[PDB]
Amino acid sequence: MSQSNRELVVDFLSYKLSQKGYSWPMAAVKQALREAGDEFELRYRRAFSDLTSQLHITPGTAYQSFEQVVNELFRDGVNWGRIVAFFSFGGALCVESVDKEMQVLVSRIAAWMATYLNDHLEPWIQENGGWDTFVELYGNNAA
Amino acid sequence: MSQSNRELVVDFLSYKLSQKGYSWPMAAVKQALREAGDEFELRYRRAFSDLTSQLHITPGTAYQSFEQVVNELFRDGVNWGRIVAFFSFGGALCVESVDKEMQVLVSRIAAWMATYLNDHLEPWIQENGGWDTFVELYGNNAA
Repeated sequence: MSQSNRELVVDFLSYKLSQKGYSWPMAAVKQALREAGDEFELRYRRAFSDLTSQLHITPGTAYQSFEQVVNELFRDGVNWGRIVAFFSFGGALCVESVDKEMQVLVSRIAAWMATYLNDHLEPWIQENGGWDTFVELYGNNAA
Repeated sequence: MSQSNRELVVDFLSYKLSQKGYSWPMAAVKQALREAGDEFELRYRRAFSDLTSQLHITPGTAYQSFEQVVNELFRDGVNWGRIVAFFSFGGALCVESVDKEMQVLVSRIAAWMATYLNDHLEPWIQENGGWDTFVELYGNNAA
């Protein structure tokens, strides 16, 4: 419970943050869950479209919001099938969430740079031949 | 300027978001800048410690903050060496920024799950043999 489930989730969230190339018995238990993780996500290629847009992970949402949802999963009752789901869903949320929060951060910071150029540096950049000049110098290497 | 620098940054920010394995003439110009990007970051292994802690990318900072810094780079005046820097620095900021903003999001969401277990599911999970039971069933595959 304390540091057995905590350790489970961490593993599953990692493996799932792997699979779709991004950053990041017992050990037996972990693998066994991975497989059922894939076996379920495979069977349901509904692009998990449900949340691939809905919650998307509100920038600093509330656990009560999360809990409020999952409850629906488990409404009827509880079984293992319904549990891997919880897991599979958890990752799918962690994947979007990040992938969708990373692309924006990058954007934000991308703007910041492009701007700083067109505003301060294009003047000077232009007065000196331009990017053709750069490449004339810094091209091929330093040597 | 408009869609020439914009296109430059995007490329450099991408290549730099590559290098350190994460998500994501002219074409000549892009490569030439990449190299000088590496050649500079190589020469200065100061872990770019300067910002690997300072600005770290405040959760929703202000461009005026950014601009306020870079200005210091360019204070004395302007040259190409000082420009790749601006670029190199830009990426280094984009790398931390994300890498540091991703690890947290993951955390936040990791907690949420581990909790939901110890709170709602450990009761039921325990009453049924436990994770040893899971693996008894969902182990090896479905077949």
